[PDB]
Amino acid sequence: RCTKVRRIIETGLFYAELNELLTRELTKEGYGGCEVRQTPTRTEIIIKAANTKEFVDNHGRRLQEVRMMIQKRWRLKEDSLEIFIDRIQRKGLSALNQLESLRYKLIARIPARRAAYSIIRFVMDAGARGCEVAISGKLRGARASTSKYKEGYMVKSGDVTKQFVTQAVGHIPMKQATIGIRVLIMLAQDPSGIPKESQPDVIKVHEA
Amino acid sequence: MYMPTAIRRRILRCLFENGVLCVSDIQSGTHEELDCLNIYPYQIGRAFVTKGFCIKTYAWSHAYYTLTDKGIEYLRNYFGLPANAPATLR
Amino acid sequence: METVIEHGLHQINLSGNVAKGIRCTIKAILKGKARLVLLADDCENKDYKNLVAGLCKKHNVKLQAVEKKELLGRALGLTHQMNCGACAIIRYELDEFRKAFDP
Amino acid sequence: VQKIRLTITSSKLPNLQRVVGNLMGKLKKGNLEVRPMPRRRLRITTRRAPCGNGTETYDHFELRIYKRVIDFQGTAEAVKQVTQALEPDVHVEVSVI
Amino acid sequence: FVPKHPRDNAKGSVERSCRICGKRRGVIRQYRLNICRRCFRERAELLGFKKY
RNA sequence: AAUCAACACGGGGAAACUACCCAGGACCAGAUGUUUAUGACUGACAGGCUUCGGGUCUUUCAGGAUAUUGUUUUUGGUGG
Repeated sequence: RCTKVRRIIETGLFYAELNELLTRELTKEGYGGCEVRQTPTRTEIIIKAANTKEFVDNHGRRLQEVRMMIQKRWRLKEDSLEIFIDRIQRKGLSALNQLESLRYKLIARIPARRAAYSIIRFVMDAGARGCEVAISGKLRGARASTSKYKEGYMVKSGDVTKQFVTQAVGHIPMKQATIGIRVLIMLAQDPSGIPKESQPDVIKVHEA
Repeated sequence: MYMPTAIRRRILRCLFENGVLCVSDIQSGTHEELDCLNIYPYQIGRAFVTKGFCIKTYAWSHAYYTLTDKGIEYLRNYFGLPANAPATLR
Repeated sequence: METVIEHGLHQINLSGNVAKGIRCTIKAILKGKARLVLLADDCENKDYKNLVAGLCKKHNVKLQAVEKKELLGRALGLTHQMNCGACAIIRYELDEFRKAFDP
Repeated sequence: VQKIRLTITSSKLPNLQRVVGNLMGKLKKGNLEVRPMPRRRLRITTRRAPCGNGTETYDHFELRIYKRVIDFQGTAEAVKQVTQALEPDVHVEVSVI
Repeated sequence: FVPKHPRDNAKGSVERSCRICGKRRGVIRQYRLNICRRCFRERAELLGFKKY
């Protein structure tokens, strides 16, 4: 029994706590966001990740570690909570997933050239119009210094940034200093795929 | 830490029954499910981790203690229960 | 035989109901809760008993007493191996054993 | 028969307009007779710099609340079926009058 | 523990902290958010707030 | 924090808390690696000491292995 204001804000505040939680559990499984369906008595949540097998191994024990962690937190009733999972088609173009691949490497002491041009090639071959990778902080010297590695083309301004550009910021702690990882990935519009409409820059004239 | 004895059991039963206990990061905070100060489940939780009976994940000022393989074998030794013997059901 | 008295206590501690101290065992009898309140062969024959027998009558009931002191202690989870001194059972394959000591 | 109100609420307008189409669509099938409320801008105006340094610049964060009200005469049998859209960030309060 | 000074209507009550932050330097109480501003603005788009 | 780009800026309108600062007095969040069931450690009525007291102290009851002593170093820090 809430106001029309608070049912939006509670559901917003639910989602943001829930999403910061499933950063820290599902680092190995390869997290790629979620969606929450809210009902007065029923809650349905789609988790999305790359390694869908890694849940279902040990006859689905890994999901029931998560499902109790949600249930006990907000004190929801079982049956009234209804988690699924659904797989990521094209892991190449999701930003949170490809951040984790660049995180995986730079712990294990690959050069930053080779770590970026691993993923920046993997993004473009999978299917995307451009991508940028930044590795900010302290390699080699006492001063910190910024790498930026770019290909394709990458739109930075307007509304059209928000629709097209996926992006994901993070950080790696180390023995020496705190690096920052940062991967922007631009998409192509599909004809009603999974954006719909083209950019407001482009127009197309018909053939006679 | 000095715990009282009766509160100690019904935490480690709430740990054993569920598998995941949540507690507020903030100390001196009343606790739901089992009523007590939120120092009590929190400080025993990091004791288990050192021995290695559970995993600690922390998000938004909330501490989650997910109970691993060894602690399931330990708490059958503690409570005196037959195997199989929580929330790993399918 | 007294080897299988250890099988009784191993579960009772985890049953779990327990009294170890002479003081805890006294006020278990007085306040009207204990079923089966034990002693051993330790000092001083009647000193333990008078407190117990005098103590024992109010609570009511008696239990087989296991000698050596150490045996009672080993089953309780005491070593890392001190004398049991006294053993107290309260409230209540454990039910398979205790047909000796009876419902 | 207890003329029932829906009250449909959302953050986002495309996600709302699916649910209004369905809940207007289903009153075509059941044949129940079918009868916009003003939207709120929850403006929160934080100073965008963390420290006290720099020129005092302020980001404006409007959360928007679109709110529609369908209502109709309906007999409890027919209404159970209509209620059952399921969209992200949409709510539907049912209200008997 | 259990700090004995009352803190019913007080700045350092445990409700009043940034929930994420655990600190109270610059708190947004309106619409019952109870979130610190630096803490807010990192994760405002997740909550459904937007620039216009 | 010091030209613009410090000085109704740190959303910093501090009566307590906030609070870092100063004067007193408590607490252990001393995690994990020889003592003790014949009480390891723990809680308190009244009246003294005392800002106010189970901090201490004269009495003497309530609990029950959650330990103690030494060795390791966790964790905490609006410390640099």
